[PDB]
Amino acid sequence: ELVMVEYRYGKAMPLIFVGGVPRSGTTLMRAMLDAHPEVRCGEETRIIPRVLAMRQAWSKSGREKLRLDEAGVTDEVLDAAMQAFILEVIAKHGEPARVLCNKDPFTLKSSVYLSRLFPNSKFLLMVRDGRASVHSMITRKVTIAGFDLSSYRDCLTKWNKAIEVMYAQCMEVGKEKCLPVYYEQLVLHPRRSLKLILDFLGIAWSDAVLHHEDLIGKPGGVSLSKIERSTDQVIKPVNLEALSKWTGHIPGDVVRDMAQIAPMLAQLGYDPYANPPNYGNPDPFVINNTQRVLKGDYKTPAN
Amino acid sequence: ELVMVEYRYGKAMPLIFVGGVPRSGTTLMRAMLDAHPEVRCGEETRIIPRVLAMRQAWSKSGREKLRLDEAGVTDEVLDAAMQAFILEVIAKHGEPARVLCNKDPFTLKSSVYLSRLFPNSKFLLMVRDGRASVHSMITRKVTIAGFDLSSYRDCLTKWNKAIEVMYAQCMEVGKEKCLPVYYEQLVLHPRRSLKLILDFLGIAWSDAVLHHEDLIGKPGGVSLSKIERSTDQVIKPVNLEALSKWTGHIPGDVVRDMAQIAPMLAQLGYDPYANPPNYGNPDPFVINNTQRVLKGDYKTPAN
Ligand SMILES: Nc1ncnc2c1ncn2[C@@H]1O[C@H](COP(=O)(O)O)[C@@H](OP(=O)(O)O)[C@H]1O
Ligand SMILES: Nc1ncnc2c1ncn2[C@@H]1O[C@H](COP(=O)(O)O)[C@@H](OP(=O)(O)O)[C@H]1O
Ligand SMILES: [Mn+2]
Ligand SMILES: [Mn+2]
Ligand SMILES: [Mn+2]
Ligand SMILES: [Mn+2]
Ligand SMILES: [Mn+2]
Ligand SMILES: [Mn+2]
Repeated sequence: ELVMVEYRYGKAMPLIFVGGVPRSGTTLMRAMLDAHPEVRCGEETRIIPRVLAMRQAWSKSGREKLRLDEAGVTDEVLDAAMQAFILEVIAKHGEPARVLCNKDPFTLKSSVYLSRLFPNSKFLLMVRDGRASVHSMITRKVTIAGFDLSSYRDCLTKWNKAIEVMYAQCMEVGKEKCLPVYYEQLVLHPRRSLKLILDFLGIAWSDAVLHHEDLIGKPGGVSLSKIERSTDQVIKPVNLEALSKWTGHIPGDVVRDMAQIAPMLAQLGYDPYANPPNYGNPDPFVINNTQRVLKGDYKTPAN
Repeated sequence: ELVMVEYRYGKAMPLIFVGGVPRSGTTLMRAMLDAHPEVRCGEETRIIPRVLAMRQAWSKSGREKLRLDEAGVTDEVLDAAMQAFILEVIAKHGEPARVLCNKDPFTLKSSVYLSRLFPNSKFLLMVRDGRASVHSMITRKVTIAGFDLSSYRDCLTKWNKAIEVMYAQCMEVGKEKCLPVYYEQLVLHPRRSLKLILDFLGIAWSDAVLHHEDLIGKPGGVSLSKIERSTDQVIKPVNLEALSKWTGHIPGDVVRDMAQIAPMLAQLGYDPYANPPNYGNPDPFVINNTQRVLKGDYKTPAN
């Protein structure tokens, strides 16, 4: 059980994995967890999904898997090495905390596997209206492998397949180990959302999760990468600006076919025929954050 | 310090890394070490060089290294994760032993890095006449990334660059941590060679290293992959059949330019103008092995 200064980490520890399709509020979610005094998530590691994908490709190739098994590099060996690699990155790339956490969006395509490597780990799958996520990719020019930012239809098709896989993984892991978290409900009702989430995680309530913007860059708080694309959004308090700014910007033929391009919308409970849906009524807390954000209380940082 | 059954392993343990350009006697070398009662090398892991190459490419890209540093995934973090990953594979893919060892040929392109990750590790760089190694690749159709098996000139050019890099790494690591082992001298004088090698390693002499063919497939002995391309050679005792069977098979224009294609030949002490060199006089031990091999005492295994 390797140490950090005095916190011990190991494959049996309670870990939190946060993920989902990029542009779904995954940075906001992990920032609110980072605010909790018992948790550290930190920035996207980038390398954890890369080594997962490679290791999965080794076993999917019949030829490579035979060579590896003949060499004694069995699944048992691959699994022990993946555990060791992932724990070191999670443990070392940020401050120590009692509960460690990782947010790399596409790790949730592998939640079944991760839940076997880490038997007391839990998963938060961020779910956001595919139309809002795709509009974010395209307008912010966020580069994602496989997503052609010149085509709403292609991005929505890829969004649909991505969340289809991650949602199935979530369902296979089961209600005790993976919780779908709806972005729109997180923004409309942050206190109610975090209360359910922390209860699902087995972690005591702390108000700090509702104050993540007080804790940017502070010891025990929210560490941000200046390069990550959500940084200038997450430094503000929870607000409504991004709930449905996609309405009106989707080509008419894609609106027409929305239910066929993205059947996962209705699977997940979204109204694929509304432009936009009424997602709910915001807490006064969030209404007040929103008007302050829109009127200019929060300045763009110089960096 | 993770355990195995009772042997403890960790980043400070004495490890042996064996490598060199493929087709240079690296399997024979590691088989003779596997014969020693204190050492286990085992089969090529395949994945250790793959993850090294990826991790090196992360830091060589200015853009990726900035993103990683901004995420807290520094060299210190990358290095701890590489140590953890590599130790698990080395430790788990074969039987436990007091001294662990790994043979993946191209790991010796990274011996400086490996010697920093593993401060009591040592390196055996196998050196074989580039003409014999390239002739082996081509005639046995051994697939190596970058080596065009239709061109002796291209393979010799790639051989030359490969051994140039590994030899420089060996020299930078220094005489106390890396030993060039000449294939031809290993075959001509196996006892004298292994006595020097084991002294360089700080390991007591054991006759077992001269009996590796008695120990194929046995507990505490030499484990082989049925798929690896040297398996049907290494099951025989040390012999002379492969010393210079390349003579006469190299195109005349390549013989003409040998010193310019492969200046590393003369750097390493080989005669690039002789077809072939007289590499030395064999021990009677090896002369007797050779005639038994050539007359058919050792049958091709049914598998
Ligand atoms: N404080 C905050 N309140 C509400 N949404 C926020 C937020 N900080 C970030 N988000 C939203 O999180 C989305 C990014 O999710 P991710 O981190 O998974 O890429 C961005 O949506 P938009 O690009 O549409 O504005 C951003 O607006
Ligand atoms: N018992 C043995 N005696 C001598 N050479 C041996 C040997 N077992 C294997 N080798 C040689 O080791 C070379 C392979 O090196 P590597 O394991 O690094 O790919 C092969 O050369 P050839 O293909 O020319 O016959 C093989 O002959
Ligand atoms: Mn915290
Ligand atoms: Mn506050
Ligand atoms: Mn940072
Ligand atoms: Mn042994
Ligand atoms: Mn014997
Ligand atoms: Mn085997």
